Amino acid sequence: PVKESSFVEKMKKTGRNIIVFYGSQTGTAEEFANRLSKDAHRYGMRGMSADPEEYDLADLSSLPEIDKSLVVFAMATYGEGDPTDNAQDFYDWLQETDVDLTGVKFAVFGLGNKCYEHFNAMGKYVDQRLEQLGAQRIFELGLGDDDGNLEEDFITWREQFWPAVAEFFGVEATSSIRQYELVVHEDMDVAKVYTGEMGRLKSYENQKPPFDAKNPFLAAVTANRKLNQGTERHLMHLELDISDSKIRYESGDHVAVYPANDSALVNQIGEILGADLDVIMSLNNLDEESNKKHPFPTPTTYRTALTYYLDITNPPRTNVLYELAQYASEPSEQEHLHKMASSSGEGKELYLSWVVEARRHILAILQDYPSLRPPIDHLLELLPRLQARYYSIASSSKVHPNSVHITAVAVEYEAKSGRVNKGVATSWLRAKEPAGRALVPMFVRKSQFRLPFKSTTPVIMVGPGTGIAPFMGFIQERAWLREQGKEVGETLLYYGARRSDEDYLYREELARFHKDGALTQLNVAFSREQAHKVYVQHLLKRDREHLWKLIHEGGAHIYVAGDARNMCKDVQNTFYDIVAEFGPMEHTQAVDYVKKLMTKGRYSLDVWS
Ligand SMILES: Cc1cc2nc3c(=O)[nH]c(=O)nc-3n(C[C@H](O)[C@H](O)[C@H](O)COP(=O)(O)OP(=O)(O)OC[C@H]3O[C@@H](n4cnc5c(N)ncnc54)[C@H](O)[C@@H]3O)c2cc1C
Ligand SMILES: NC(=O)c1ccc[n+]([C@@H]2O[C@H](COP(=O)([O-])OP(=O)(O)OC[C@H]3O[C@@H](n4cnc5c(N)ncnc54)[C@H](OP(=O)(O)O)[C@@H]3O)[C@@H](O)[C@H]2O)c1
Ligand SMILES: Cc1cc2nc3c(=O)[nH]c(=O)nc-3n(C[C@H](O)[C@H](O)[C@H](O)COP(=O)(O)O)c2cc1C
Repeated sequence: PVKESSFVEKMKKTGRNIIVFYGSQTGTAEEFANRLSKDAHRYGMRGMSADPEEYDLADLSSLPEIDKSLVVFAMATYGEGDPTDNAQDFYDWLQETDVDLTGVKFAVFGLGNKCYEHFNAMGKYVDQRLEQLGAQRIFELGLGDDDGNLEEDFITWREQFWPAVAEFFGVEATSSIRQYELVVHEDMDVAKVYTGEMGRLKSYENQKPPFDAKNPFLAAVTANRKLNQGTERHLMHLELDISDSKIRYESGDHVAVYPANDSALVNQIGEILGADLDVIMSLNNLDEESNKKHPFPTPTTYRTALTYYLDITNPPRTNVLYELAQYASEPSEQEHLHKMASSSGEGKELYLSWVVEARRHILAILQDYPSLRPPIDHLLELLPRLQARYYSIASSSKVHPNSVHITAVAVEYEAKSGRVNKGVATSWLRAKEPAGRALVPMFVRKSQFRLPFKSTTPVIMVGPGTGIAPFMGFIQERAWLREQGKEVGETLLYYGARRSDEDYLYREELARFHKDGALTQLNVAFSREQAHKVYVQHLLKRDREHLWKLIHEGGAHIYVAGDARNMCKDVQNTFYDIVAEFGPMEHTQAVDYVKKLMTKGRYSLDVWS
């Protein structure tokens, strides 16, 4: 991953004095970082956001060479509280370097979901580490939260941070400064225009290994079917064919897919703006001396950008709102949009409840504020990149070597906005028909969710709802280990659904596995076949005695998947009580015991929200 030259020098030659780095894997930290970088303007200073992977942080010690220099970090934490992929490099350096950062002014804003254990472990580490190296914190450590409203935590922090910096450096506060320039292309050859590929032009038709995030492999959907018997929701099973892709994976890994936005939605946005979505165009950084020449693959059409490259369904951030206000001919509306940036008062309230709460996407806002009619080109520059969506492979590669399986629930809910929101990836995937050739752009991502190495070790799997997913690959694999002739320890599944005739995923397959003996136990909690709720943990508590046996002496591995919100957190506490009672020990020591399994690789997680 060839590094760019000294970022300090890039600042010198560009007149910059502040730089923001992002530890972003889904784009959050990256937009904050850009927003932050943009702000520099308001105070006679100039900034720049940058991926830390592309640079060499050892150069922080050269940062003092620039007057009123400052460096911000917007790191995001990942599973078990580790650096984001792009920050891994920087993380190790901080863990080895002893370079003197005397003179370095810095501030850290951490993006971490509070209901996470290592709530912002990364951001804390960087805040604390740059200090030990001799740098001086210029503003308190920010600890944004994804479970509440990171967007507000970011604004609270943002409004306080800048004054501090201006106060400190002693500068006063200073106009829509567009970042790109529109260039319409008219006769341009069709063979050189992007039509949805993520990387090199034509890479989707001319598929060529290796296949990663930047050059995904379009696998053909060979099976797409309804898994739940009932009709309240739509739970599906898909099978992607990775034949001839040289792609490798193991049960417990994730598969990432790049989706396409709803054609109807994209059509309405262009319609309500009175724009021709078929105009081929390009957007080039107005800042000739910038690394990001284009906000997304160009030349391309507006239709193609809204469909494959942009996020047109999540609630717009306050910064986007504020920038749009100037385009609302009706005063009271312009004022509303402006006041969405507000840190307090009814401004911050209107935003939290009318935008975030109601789940109003870009189109909804355009419709609910009829005087708002921004020019398409500027709007595209403000919207964020469409992110890939991850899924837990529901197959064992030892069994389905040329197939990757997906277990997903289609997202479709009622927003308070009054309309029906559709999940981007799940709607798209649900629509893919084996077409007797439906292609899904994708790539695999290694994880640390792994069955034991000694096939004889006991395996306790807890995965209600769509959390079964990884476990199907696990079971197929332990079912196969027996067939081979190997000795397989106990395999216990703890699963849950609402009703056995509603959404009992893989009811047949799991019955077979149980009959054969691949499943030592198949405990299923139907939370809705009776007045009171019965969940997987209730079953874990029931079987406390036996489970402690498999744990304290059997050396069993525990795996929890599915809801990260509360199903786990209850399942985690249920393990605490098991341990506390069958040890025995006091609660506090049960918690240590369990926590020690998590670090010894005997307690794993694959949970999402
Ligand atoms: C590591 C990992 C593993 C995962 N594994 C799987 C898996 O194997 N199977 C699976 O089904 N999913 C899994 N997911 C989730 C998956 O990545 C997607 O988030 C999910 O499929 C939704 O995709 P979408 O683009 O259709 O939804 P989007 O269009 O991105 O919408 C998602 C958002 O809609 C909002 N929303 C949904 N319901 C409501 C509501 N009722 N009220 C208000 N807001 C709501 C929330 O903001 C939610 O985050 C996993 C995620 C991660 C990160
Ligand atoms: N809430 C959101 O806005 C939001 C947004 C995106 C995704 N999601 C999550 O994505 C998933 C979508 O559905 P799904 O098929 O995966 O799951 P699901 O069908 O909603 O849940 C599967 C089983 O888990 C049970 N359960 C509920 N809470 C539990 C808990 N606290 N402890 C143990 N079991 C619990 C459910 O029972 P009951 O349901 O009968 O209680 C059901 O029996 C859910 O986790 C959903 O919450 C939520
Ligand atoms: C698979 C997964 C694991 C996560 N693990 C953690 C964690 O351990 N600690 C934490 O604070 N946040 C965790 N988060 C939440 C992210 O830290 C948070 O959503 C942040 O907004 C991500 O920003 P990004 O968009 O730049 O990645 C996790 C999120 C996902 C999807």
